[PDB]
Amino acid sequence: LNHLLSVAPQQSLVLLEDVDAAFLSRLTFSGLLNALDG
Amino acid sequence: PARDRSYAWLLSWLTRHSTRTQHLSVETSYLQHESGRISTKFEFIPSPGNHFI
Repeated sequence: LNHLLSVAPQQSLVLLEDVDAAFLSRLTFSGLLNALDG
Repeated sequence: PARDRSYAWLLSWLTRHSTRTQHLSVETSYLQHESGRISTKFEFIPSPGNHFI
């Protein structure tokens, strides 16, 4: 997830739906938010 | 010569120093970025012939 979010194309939006599923629970809850702050 | 990179630099310097050049050519920078984003800009360059500065 961190690699995909870091290599996103320029001038492009990123959409992550169903964010509740990963947070409720490969799968991680704090890993995604840690990767976001990277 | 046109092969050397100083050609474009000298032409840009000329088109800046001599703002009122009656004879000139046009160079268009066109780039279509991904997601269909088009960037255009007109750079004006001295025309072939004789010019005095």
